[PDB]
Amino acid sequence: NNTLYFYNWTEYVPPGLLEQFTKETGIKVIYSTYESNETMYAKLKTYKDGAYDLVVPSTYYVDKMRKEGMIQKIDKSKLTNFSNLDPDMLNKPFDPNNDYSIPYIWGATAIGVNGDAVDPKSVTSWADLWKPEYKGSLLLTDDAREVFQMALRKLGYSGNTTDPKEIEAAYNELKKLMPNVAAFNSDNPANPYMEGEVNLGMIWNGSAFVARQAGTPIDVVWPKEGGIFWMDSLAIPANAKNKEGALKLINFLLRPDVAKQVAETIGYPTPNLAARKLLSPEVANDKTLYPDAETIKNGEWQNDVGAASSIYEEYYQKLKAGR
Amino acid sequence: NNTLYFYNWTEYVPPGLLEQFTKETGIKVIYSTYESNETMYAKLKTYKDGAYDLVVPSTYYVDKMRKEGMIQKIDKSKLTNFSNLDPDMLNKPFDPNNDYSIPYIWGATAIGVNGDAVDPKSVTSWADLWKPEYKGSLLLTDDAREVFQMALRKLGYSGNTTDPKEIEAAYNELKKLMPNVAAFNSDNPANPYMEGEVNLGMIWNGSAFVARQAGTPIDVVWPKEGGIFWMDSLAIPANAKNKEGALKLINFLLRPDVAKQVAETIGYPTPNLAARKLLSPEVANDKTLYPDAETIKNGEWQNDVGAASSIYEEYYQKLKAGR
Repeated sequence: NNTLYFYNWTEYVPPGLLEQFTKETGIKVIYSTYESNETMYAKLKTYKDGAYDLVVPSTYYVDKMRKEGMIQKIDKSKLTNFSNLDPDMLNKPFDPNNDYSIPYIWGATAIGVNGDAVDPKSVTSWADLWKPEYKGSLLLTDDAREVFQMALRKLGYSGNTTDPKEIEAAYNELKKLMPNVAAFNSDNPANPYMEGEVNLGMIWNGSAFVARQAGTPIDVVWPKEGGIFWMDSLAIPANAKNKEGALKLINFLLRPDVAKQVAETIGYPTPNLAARKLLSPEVANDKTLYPDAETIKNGEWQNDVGAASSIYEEYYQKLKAGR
Repeated sequence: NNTLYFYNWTEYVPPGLLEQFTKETGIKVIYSTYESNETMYAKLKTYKDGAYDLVVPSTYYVDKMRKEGMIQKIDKSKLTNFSNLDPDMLNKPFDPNNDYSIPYIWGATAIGVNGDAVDPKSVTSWADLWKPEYKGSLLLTDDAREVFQMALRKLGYSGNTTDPKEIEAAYNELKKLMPNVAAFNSDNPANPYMEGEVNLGMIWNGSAFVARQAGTPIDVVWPKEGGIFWMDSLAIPANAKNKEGALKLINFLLRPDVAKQVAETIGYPTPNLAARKLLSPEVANDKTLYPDAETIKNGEWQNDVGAASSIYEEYYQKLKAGR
């Protein structure tokens, strides 16, 4: 109607996007960002000046906040641009008939490397990251689940365990890694690499792309044990003050030209097909951004772990603090 | 030759600028960034994997690292575009006849408020930041000189004092403010505001521009006591391994269509007069980016403080350490 409140992660919407939206509709969206689901979640339980109308939970946080009654059903009929999303993303259990989420952006977390510092050939697995040769040199994504997933995998047990013994093992493994961990980053992963601070460590693919386009020889080596895969979906907070307005914005974002427009800039893969077709060849050919099913089947997707999410979060906090 | 190693500040080169330089000239340039002259200088006294060919120190560090033999004389004649810069930026004492520096990008630090949360009319002076009404809620820039300048300008004597007496006062006063400091930031001062971590504090004009363009309503109030004005300059390390290629980059950033192209992306005002005339109206007319002569009158450019610099630095570290 008048204003709109869009809470979203850090590097997803570039300048000019929302302005575009406002020209067409005349609805001015006040933009707010975050670096973590957990941060978004908690802020949605306690703050106004966080964001209200449109938020972006990650996929494994959708059923949790739905059964928690934090998000309302979405009127798909209002989303005339829905047919543009490819169904390989729309038969997911966390939301069977896609009623509380719309696939927004997706991507992966691999290993990142400055090729002008480290020959990427040296790095083949998550396990390498633990080598002493990396004392005080890695950047780790500040995401409890990715961090844990990476040790879990390296162990053999993996990604979305529910068995706290296995998770506990992952924890103890991480303790061994911390000495090598020089920084944590869920804002712009790539930056610590550009500022020389780090050489290798974890990184979001959409990120290494903007650094690479920026000038920093940063390769995304897919780790031998997987490649952390994830999808962020839009959602309306149960008591947004402008639902009909969120629908316009969720729909604006489903227009393939918009999607396409943003994907080329941000790197992060789009779960919209029409757009993906018109993807400039250069960006599409990119195997780090659009990995082949050869790799993604050896990769794992980040899913809901249930009441076991308490355990992950708690050990991660311990992991950061003790250190 | 084959490669170039450019060390510059965090948000100055937009993705695509150097890859464009390489297209024309064929010179591959490896990008590396930094957040401070102090870091840059530090690095410049030790790192191969720091940055060698083209570097961007501040106006105030040019005589400092000149007389250290850190940077070498630039061949003006090879910079055909030198005539585009304005004669009101190339007259300064620190470099009488621009033999060591080349005006690249300039700008300023002021007060930034999320209009949406804080009533901009409520703020008006660096002194207002000290009001305990703002506990643990201010963003301060990670620069010794700027942080101290805000203070000096508070208590009168200011900016480039070389008299340790006034500098000591500066410090004490900063302690008397530190309990209000939420965060320090010299990567992108706008970010913490976006993330809703702070609603006000000091901010660089280019950041707030890109934030407002992004979607975050961030006002920049020019402070009563003044408003820190600064200018960044390209220079060539006394012993870069590709001096001539660097001459090419300098000359490239000097071409107006390249100066304008970026100046609208990042907001920070260009010193190249040629492009300023081609400046898109909205950006040219933006009061916050090209502070009217009056604001720049009550303002103060950060100048070299000579040997007294050590004091500034040393005591800033301490203050950071204290809290």
